[PDB]
Amino acid sequence: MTDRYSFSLTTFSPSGKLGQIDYALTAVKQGVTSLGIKATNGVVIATEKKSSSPLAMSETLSKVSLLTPDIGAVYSGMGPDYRVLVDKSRKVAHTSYKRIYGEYPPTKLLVSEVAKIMQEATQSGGVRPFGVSLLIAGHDEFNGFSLYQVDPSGSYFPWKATAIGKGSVAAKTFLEKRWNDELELEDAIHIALLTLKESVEGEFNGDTIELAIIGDENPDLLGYTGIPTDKGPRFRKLTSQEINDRLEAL
Amino acid sequence: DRGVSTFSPEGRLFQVEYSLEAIKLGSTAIGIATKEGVVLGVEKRATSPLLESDSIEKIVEIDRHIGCAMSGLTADARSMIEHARTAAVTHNLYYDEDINVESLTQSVCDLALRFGELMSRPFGVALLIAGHDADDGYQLFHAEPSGTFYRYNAKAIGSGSEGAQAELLNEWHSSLTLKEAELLVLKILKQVMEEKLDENNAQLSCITKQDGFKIYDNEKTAELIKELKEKEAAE
Amino acid sequence: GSRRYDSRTTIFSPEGRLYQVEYALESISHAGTAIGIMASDGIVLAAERKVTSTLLEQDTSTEKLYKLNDKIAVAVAGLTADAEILINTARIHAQNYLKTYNEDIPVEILVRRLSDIKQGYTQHGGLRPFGVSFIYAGYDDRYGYQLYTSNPSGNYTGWKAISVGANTSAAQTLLQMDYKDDMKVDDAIELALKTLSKTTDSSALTYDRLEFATIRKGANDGEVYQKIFKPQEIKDILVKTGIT
Amino acid sequence: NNYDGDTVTFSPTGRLFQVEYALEAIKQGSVTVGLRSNTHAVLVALKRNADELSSYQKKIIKCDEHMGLSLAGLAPDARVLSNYLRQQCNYSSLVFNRKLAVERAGHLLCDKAQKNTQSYGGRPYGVGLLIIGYDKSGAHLLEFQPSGNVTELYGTAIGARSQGAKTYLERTLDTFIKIDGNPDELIKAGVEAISQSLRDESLTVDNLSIAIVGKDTPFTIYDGEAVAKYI
Amino acid sequence: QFNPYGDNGGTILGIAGEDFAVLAGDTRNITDYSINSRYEPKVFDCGDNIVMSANGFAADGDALVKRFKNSVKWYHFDHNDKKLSINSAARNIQHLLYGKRFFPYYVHTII
Amino acid sequence: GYDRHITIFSPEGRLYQVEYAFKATNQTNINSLAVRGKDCTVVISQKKVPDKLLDPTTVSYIFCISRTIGMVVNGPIPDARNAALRAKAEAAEFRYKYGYDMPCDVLAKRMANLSQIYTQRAYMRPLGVILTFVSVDEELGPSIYKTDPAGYYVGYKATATGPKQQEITTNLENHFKKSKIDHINEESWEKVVEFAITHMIDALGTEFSKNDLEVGVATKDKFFTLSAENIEERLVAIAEQ
Amino acid sequence: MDIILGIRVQDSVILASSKAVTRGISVLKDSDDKTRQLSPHTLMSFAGEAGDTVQFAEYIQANIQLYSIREDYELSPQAVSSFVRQELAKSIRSRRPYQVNVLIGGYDKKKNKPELYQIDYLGTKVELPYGAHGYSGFYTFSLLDHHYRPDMTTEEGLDLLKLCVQELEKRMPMDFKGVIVKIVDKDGIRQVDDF
Amino acid sequence: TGYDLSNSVFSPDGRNFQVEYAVKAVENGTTSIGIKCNDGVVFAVEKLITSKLLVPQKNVKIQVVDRHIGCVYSGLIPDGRHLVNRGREEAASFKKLYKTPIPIPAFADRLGQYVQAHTLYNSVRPFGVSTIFGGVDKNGAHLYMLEPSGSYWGYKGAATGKGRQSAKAELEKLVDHHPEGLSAREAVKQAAKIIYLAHEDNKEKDFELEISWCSLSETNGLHKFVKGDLLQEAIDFAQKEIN
Amino acid sequence: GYDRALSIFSPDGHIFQVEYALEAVKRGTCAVGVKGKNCVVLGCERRSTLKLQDTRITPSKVSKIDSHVVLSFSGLNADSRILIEKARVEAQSHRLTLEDPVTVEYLTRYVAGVQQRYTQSGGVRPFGVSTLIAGFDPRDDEPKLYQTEPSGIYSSWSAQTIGRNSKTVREFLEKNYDRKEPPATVEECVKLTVRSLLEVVQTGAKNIEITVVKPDSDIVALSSEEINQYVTQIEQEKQE
Repeated sequence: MTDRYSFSLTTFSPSGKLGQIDYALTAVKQGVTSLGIKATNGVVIATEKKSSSPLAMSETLSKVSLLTPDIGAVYSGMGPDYRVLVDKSRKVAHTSYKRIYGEYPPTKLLVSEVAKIMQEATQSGGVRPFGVSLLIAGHDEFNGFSLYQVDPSGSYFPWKATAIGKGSVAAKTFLEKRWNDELELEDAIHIALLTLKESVEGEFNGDTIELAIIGDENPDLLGYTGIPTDKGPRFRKLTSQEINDRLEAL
Repeated sequence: DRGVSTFSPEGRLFQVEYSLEAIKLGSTAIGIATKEGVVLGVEKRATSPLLESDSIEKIVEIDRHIGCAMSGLTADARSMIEHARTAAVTHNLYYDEDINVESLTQSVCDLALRFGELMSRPFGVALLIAGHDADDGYQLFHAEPSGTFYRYNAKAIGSGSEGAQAELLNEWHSSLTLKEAELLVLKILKQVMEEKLDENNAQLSCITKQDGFKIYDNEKTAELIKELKEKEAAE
Repeated sequence: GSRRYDSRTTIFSPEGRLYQVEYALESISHAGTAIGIMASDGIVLAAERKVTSTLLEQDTSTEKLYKLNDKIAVAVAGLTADAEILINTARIHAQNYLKTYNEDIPVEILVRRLSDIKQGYTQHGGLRPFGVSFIYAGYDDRYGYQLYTSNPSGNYTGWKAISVGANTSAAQTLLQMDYKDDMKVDDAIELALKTLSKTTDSSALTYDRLEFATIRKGANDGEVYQKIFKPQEIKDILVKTGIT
Repeated sequence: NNYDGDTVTFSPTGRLFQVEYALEAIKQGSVTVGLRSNTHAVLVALKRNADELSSYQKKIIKCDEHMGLSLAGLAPDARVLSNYLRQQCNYSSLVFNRKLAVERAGHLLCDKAQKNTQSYGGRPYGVGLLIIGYDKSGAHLLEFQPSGNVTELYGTAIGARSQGAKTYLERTLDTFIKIDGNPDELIKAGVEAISQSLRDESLTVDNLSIAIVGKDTPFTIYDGEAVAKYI
Repeated sequence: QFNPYGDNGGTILGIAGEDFAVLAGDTRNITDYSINSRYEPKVFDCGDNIVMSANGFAADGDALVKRFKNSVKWYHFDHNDKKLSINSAARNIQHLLYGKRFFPYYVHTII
Repeated sequence: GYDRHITIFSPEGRLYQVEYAFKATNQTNINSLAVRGKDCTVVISQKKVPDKLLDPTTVSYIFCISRTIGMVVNGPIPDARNAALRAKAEAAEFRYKYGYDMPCDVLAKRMANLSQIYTQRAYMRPLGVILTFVSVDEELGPSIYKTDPAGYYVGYKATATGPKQQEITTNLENHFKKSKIDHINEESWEKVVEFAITHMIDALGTEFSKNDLEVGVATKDKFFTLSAENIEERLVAIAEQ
Repeated sequence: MDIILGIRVQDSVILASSKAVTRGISVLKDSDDKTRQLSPHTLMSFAGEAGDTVQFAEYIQANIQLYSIREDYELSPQAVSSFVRQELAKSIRSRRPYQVNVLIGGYDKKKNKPELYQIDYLGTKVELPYGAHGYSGFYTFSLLDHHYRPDMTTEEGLDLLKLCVQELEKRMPMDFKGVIVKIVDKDGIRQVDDF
Repeated sequence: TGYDLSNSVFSPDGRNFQVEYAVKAVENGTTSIGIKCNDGVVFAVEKLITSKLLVPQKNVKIQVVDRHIGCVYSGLIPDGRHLVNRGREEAASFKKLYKTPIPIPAFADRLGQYVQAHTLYNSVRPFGVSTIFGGVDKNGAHLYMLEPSGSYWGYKGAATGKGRQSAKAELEKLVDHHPEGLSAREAVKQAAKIIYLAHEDNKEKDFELEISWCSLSETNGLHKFVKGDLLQEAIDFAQKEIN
Repeated sequence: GYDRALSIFSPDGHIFQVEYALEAVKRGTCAVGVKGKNCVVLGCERRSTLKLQDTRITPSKVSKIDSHVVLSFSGLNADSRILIEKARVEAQSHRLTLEDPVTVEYLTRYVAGVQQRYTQSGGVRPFGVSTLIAGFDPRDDEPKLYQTEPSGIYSSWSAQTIGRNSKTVREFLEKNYDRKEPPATVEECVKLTVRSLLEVVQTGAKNIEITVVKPDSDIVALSSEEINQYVTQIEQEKQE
C-alpha cells in the first residue's frame, strides 16, 4: 500500500486543454437541471428530485443543503461528490472562520473555500476532479444577497440568475427574458417554478421539486428566545405543501 | 515504462548493464601492482585546447595509503570519493589504525546497488582503487557499478581497455620494478590514446608504503615520457 | 503498479523544452487579454473579461485584477482558481516581509518568490504547473513604478508596457508603436483601452466586459493609491476617451 | 512477456517471471557443491576469475562459528543475505544464549526473500545459497532459492552445470552419508562431486574453495595452499 | 524514585610486564553488606589475546564486556579475520563508553 | 485506454471502474429483499450452498453490525466482509464518541462517503458490493438505507437487490400502489416475514425450502437472524393459507 | 559580557564596549572587541551569556550579508533592527534561548540620519538618543540626561562618553579594562583607537 | 484490454484477473486436504520427493498457529509462510488483549481480511496460495479453507492443489457414508487414503505423506503432528486400499 | 513523496534527461568568459526580439555570488535562479564556519555537485543550465574561470563560451587567444571578449553586456556607451 499516486492525474494536453476538467464538466451536463434566482429581498435555489425508484423515500435524499444559517447550496452532476463537498464546506465554515471570528463567513468567502477544495482536486496527486457544479446562495450583513456558481475547475462567478445541468442553455434564455432588478422574492420563486417546469419530464409537484430560499430572518426556527440580536436563520427549505400552494397560481 | 530494478530474461539488471556501456565511453585509466608499489595512470582527454588540463582531476587521494582513478561519468565519482574518504577517516577514528584496502573497496561497493524507486540510478563510473596495507601488501582493485570488485595484478578501464588489457596480459610479471611499471602505463596509454601522449594530456601517480599516495608533477612525467621514447628507439 | 499512469509532468522533450509549460502557455493564449502600461506618474492595468452574460453580476465580480497589498496589484491571464492559490501565497509573503523588516516588500522580491514557486512545479514533485500568467503592477521607494510579468515556467521580466493572454502579438505591436517614455498616466489609460479595443474578439468594447485599475502617486503628498474601477467609472472613462 | 516488467505481476498461467529471471542468474553462476555426513558438513566451490591478471571471486562466507554458506549468482545479494544471517545468529546468542538452529536460519531467509517477491519497487534476490551448519541436532545442509524456497538435503549443487555433481551425489548417497569422524574423506567426496561439473578447466590451487563444519570443528574456509592436499 | 545504578564492589588490578601482562580481580560480588556470590568471575578473555574487566556496577560491566566481545567478532567479519590489536581495542572501547556519555556505564574498565 | 483502469473521468464524464464494480455486485447470483412493518424491518436473501463439502451454517451474506443494525450484502464475500468489519468498527466508535447508538441512516451515509472516496482517489479500488442497512430507528422508526459502489445512498419504503431485482421491485411497487401506505400493516414480525417470502416467491416464480433462504429481522432494540427451523415454521404457515 | 553604551549625535552613532573577558576567577583577555559589522553603515555591539553572544552576532551578520548580496542593496538600520528583534523574540520561547542584549548603531543613507536601537534578550526594542544594557545605564544615564543635546558634534559626543566611562570606572566594582569606541556615519564605520 | 496487467482493476465483466491468475499458481501446487471429525480436525499434505537427496521427515509443510490451530497450504510455499507469520501475530495480539486463545472463526476472518487487503491495490500482488486451516475452540471443531481472493467458508472436508478434484470426490463419499460422524482416528486413516488417491495426478515423482491433527479427546485440543506408529499404520491402511 | 527515476540509463549507456538538459543550454543566449593577466571578463548576449523591456529592473545575466566571485549562465532562466540562491547561501555559510570567503574552485565544485545530485535523485529533473563562474581567490591575484554543465562535470578554462552559436565563438577564441600572451590589460581583454561576441550577436547595440572582475572584490558592469566605444573601435579596424 501507501498511496503511490503522488503525481497529477489532470494534465495539459498539446492544445492547452485540461482533459479531466472538461470531462468533469461533461458529467455536469448530463446532470439534472438546477437553478438560482436573485431577488431584491432574497434568493431562491431549486432543482428536480428525480427519484431512482418509487420505493425510494426521496425526502431522505437532500439535493438542497444548509451550509450555514444564511447560506445554502444546490448542484448538478454527481450526487455523491456533492454530498462530501457539503460535509467539507460546513466544516471549513467553522475551522477557518467561525472558530476564529466568532461569526459565520460571508457568502463569497465560503464559496472561495469550496472553490479552493475543488481546485486542489484538479492538481493534487492521485485524485480526479469533482464532477459537480454548485450554485451557492446566501446573505451577509455587508454584501447583502448573492448567488454564486462553482465549477469543477474551482472557478466561481456571481450571477443575478442562472441554471446548470441538462437543460441549462434553454433555462438561461428563459431567465434572461424574465429577470429584472426589481423582483421581489415571491416573483423570483414563481419564475423559478416556471423555468423548472420546462426541463421536468413527468410529475411536477411539491414531492418532485426541491426548493429553498435565502430570505427574511426566521426567529421561529432559532430554537431559543431572549437574545434580541440573534434573530434566526435566513435559509429556509420550502415544504411540499408550500410548493403546491404556489403551483396553483402558476 | 519499466522499473529501474527490473531483471532481464537472462538474469541481469538492465540499468547496471547499461551503465557498463557508459563506462566504455570514458577516458582510459590503467593501474599496475608491483612488490615495490602500485602505479595509477589516466588519459585526461581535454575536449578543447582552451581547457586548462591540470584542472582535470581523474586520479584522487582517498587516504595516505590509498589512491584511486576513475573512468566513465566522472561527476558520479565525487560522492563515491566523499564516502570513501569518510569511511577511511572514520575507521581510523574508531580503531586508531589504517583501514585495509579491500575493506575500503567493499564499503564503496555497498553503495552501488542502493538504487530504485536511495538514489534513482546506478553510478556510471568505474574505479581503480590502489593502496598498501600491512596484512596484504600492495593491492589494486576494480570497483564496478554492479557492486562487484575484483583484485588485479594489472587492469585497464575505459574506451581503450581490451586493447590495453591484452597488452597488460603480455607485459606484467611478478618481478616488475616500480620504474618499469611507470613506463609500462605510459607506453600502453600512448598506444590506446587518440591524441599524442604528453605530460599535459596524461597523468601518473603511485602509492608506496614509505611515501604514500602521490600524484606526479608534469615535469616528472615529462622526464619519464622522454625515457620511454629512448628505450623504444633502441631495438 | 502506479508508474503506468504517470504522465511525467516535469521532463524535457528531445528539443530541451518542458512540454507541460508549453501546453500551459497554449492554455493562457486563449484567456482574456490583460494589459499593463507604466508611466512616469503611475501605472495602468486593464483587462478583458471572458465572454459575458447579461445575468453575470459585474459590480461584485473579480476575475482579473487582484490586490496583493496596498502598493502592489496583479492582472491575471489563465485559470482563475490556479491564480487564487498563488495570489493568497503572495499576500502572505508580503505580510511576512513587513512583519520581519517593518518595511513594505519591494516589488521584485515578491515577484521573484512567486516565480520561484512556479518554477518548482516544473522541476520536482510530478504535479502539473499552474496555468497562469501574471502582470505585476506596483511601487516601492527603490525603483519607483514597476511592471513585471511571470509565466508557468517561473521566468519573470520587467516592462514599460506589456500584454498577456489572447492576441499578445497584435497588442504588443500596437503598444510598441504608440508608447513613449515621457508618457503620463491619463495617456497610458487611453493607450491601454485603445489597444484592447483593437485586439478584442468581441464586436465592440463595453464597460461590462472590462476590469480596470491604476496605481498613482495621485494621493495627497508623497504616497501611493490603488484604484480598482467600479463599473460606472469604467463606463465614464470609455466615454471620456471616445470609445463609446 | 507483458507480465515480466515487475515482481508484483502473475502471468496468465500463474508464473512470476521476474523471480524466474532471478533464478536464471544462478544458473549462470559458477558451480558450488554441498554435502554432509552425520558428524561433518562440507562446502566445495569452484571460484571464477575475470582474466589471468585477476583474483578468483570468493564464494564462501562464514555466518557464525557453527554456520556458513556458499553462493552462486549476484555476489552483492549474497553479502546482504549473509549479513542478515550473521545478525540473526548474533541476536540468538546475545538474547537467548543459544546457537541458531540451521532450520530456523532457513525459515528466516525464506521470509526475507519472499517480501521482495510480493511488493512494488523491490526486486527478487539474484543469488542461490548453500548453507551448512552443525547445531544441537547434528550436521545440516540447506539449499536457498531467491523464490524463497529453502530445502534440507543430504547433498546438492547449484550454478552452471550443477546437474553433473547432483547426479553423482545421488548415486553416492549411501556411501558419503556414512563418512563419520573422517573429515578428509568427506571433502574428497565433495571434490569428486564438483569434478563432474567441469569441462575444459580443472581444479587448481587458486581455483578451489572448501569449507567444513562439524562435531568438534568450527566453520573454517580452506583456500590457496591449504587445498593442495585435495586437488 | 528509581535509581538505575548500584554498586557490586570488587577490585581489579592490571600490570604490564616486559613481554607479558596480567589482569586480576577478586571473585566476590556484593550489594550493601551482603554477599551475592563468592565466585562470580569478573575478568574475561575477549579473543585476540585480549583480556578485559569492567568493574563497578555489574549490570553495566556485563553489558560492556558483552558489547566489546561482539565488536571483536564483527571486526573479524568486516576486516578479513584481521587480529584486533590492543591499541585498536582501546580506541574502540572509548567509543562504546562515550556513546552513553549522557547515561554512562558506571564502571572502571581495564584491558 | 487508462481511464478504464483507474477512477478518472472518461471523455463522456463516466467512471468505468465504478460501473464494472456494479457488475461484480451480481457475481454471487443471489437476490435479496427488504420491507418495513409497523414495528419491524425484515430482510430476506436467497441462500445457495452448491457444494456438499461446505458447512452451510457458515454461508451467509447477512451481518449483525450492532445490536440494532443489520446489514445484507449483494456481492462477493471478501468485499462483503471488508464492508462488514468496517461498519462494525464505525458503529462501535460512534457509540463511544457521541454516547448513543449509531442510526442506520447515519451509518449508511458514512459507508457511502467511504465509497465516494474510492471513486475519487486512484490508489483505492471500489468495493464490488451493494449494502442494505436495516433497523428500527429510535427517532425515524423502521428504516432501510442502501449504499452502492458509486457512493450513492437513499432511504427506502422497501427494496430489492440482485440479478432479478427488477421483477421483485415492480412486484413491490404494485402492492404499494394498492395498499397506499409506506409499509406492511402487520403487528407481528412473523407476518411481515411471511409477506416478504410470499412476494419473493411470486416475483421469482420459485418455491423455497428452509435451506434456500436467509432471514434477518430488526425490532426495537435488537436485530437478529432466523434459524432454519424458525424459517420452516414461516414456510409452513405460508403453505396453509 | 559587561558594559556596552551607545549615543546618537547630529550626524553619527557612537558605540562604546568594554574590553575585558572574565572566566569566573581570571580576566582571560583585556582587548576583546564585542561588535560585528552587519553592513557598511550598520554596527552591532552585544553583551550577555558566554558563547551565545558571538554565535548570535555572527548569525545575524551572515543573514544581513546574504540579504545584501541577493538584493545588491543595504537594508536600513530600522529594517535590520526589526529582523534582529524578531530573532530574539523567537528565541525567548525556544528550547534554550539566546541570552544576548544588543545595541544597533546605523547611518541611514536614504534619510541621512544616524539611528540607535536598543534591543534586550527578550526582543524588547526601543529607538533612543542614547542607550545601554545591564547596569551601565544606572551609572551613566543621569549624565546623559543632563548634557545630551540632539545637535552635538562627534567630538562633543566622545567627550560626553569619556565622562560616562570615568563615572563607571569610579563607581562600578568590576574592572572592565576600558572600552573600544567605534563611530558609524555617512562614510561607514571607523574605530577611535585612543580612549 | 490490459485489464489483467494490474491487481485491483475490475475487468468489464467485474473480475479481478490477477486474483484468477493467483489461483493458477495454487492449482499448480501439491495436494493438501483437511477433514473435520467429531471432536477435532485432521490435516494432510503430499510432499513431492524431487530427489533422493531430500532428507526424509525434514521439510515440514504443516504449520501450527498458537497451540490449537493447524494450517496447510498449496501453491507458492513462501506466500503460505508469510500468511502464517501474520496469522501468528494476529493470534498473539488477540490472546494478549482478550486472554482467551483466538476462536477459529475469529482467526479465519483475520486471515480473510489480510488476504482480501492484497486485492485492493496495484502496489501488491495477491497471495499465491489456498490455505486449509482449523482447530478446536470452546465451541468445538472448525475447518476452513481460504482462497487468494480472500474468500473463505467453513467446511466438512476440503482439498486444494493439483489433485483437488480426486480428493473432493473422496471427501464427498465420506460425508455421505458417515452422516452422523467420523472419529479422529478414522479421519487420520481416511486422510492418508485420500492423499494416496490424489497422488495419481502427480505420478511422475514419488512422495512423502504428512499428517497432523487437533482433537479434544486424542490431543487435548492441541495441534500435534502424527508421528511414528500411528503414522505408519495410516500409511498401511492407505497402501492396502490402492490395491 | 514523488519518487520517479526520471534520469536513467538507456541501452547505449546514455542518460537522455541530462542530454536533453544540454539541448536547453544550446537554445539559451550566448555567454563567454575570457581571463586576462590580471582580470576576468564576462560577456553575455541579449536576444533582440524584446524592446519595451525595462532594463533597470530586468534580471541581469551576470550575478554576484559574493563580493569577489560572479556567475553567468546559458539555458533556463528560472533554473539558474535556484543555483544562484544555493551558491549565495553556501558562500555565506563558508565565511561563517571557515572564517574565509570561498575560493572560486570551491564554489564551482559546490554548484557542480548540486547539478550532479539532480541527475540521480528521485522525482527531479536535471538543471537545464550551464554556468561560467569567475573571480579571484581571497588574497590572490591569479584569475579564475570555471565552467559547469547539467551532468555536474566542471573544469577550468583560459577562455570559454556556452549557449547558442558557442561553437562559432569557441572557434574564434581557439585561434585568437594565446596561452603564452594572455590579454595583458583590462582594455585588451574586454576587446577580445567583445570581438568574440560580434561573431554571433547581430547589432552591437544593447545586445552585448560586459562585466569586468579584478582582484580584491573589484567588480563593475560596463554600460551601453562604454561597450559601444569598443564596438565602434572594432569595425574601424575591420574595413582594411
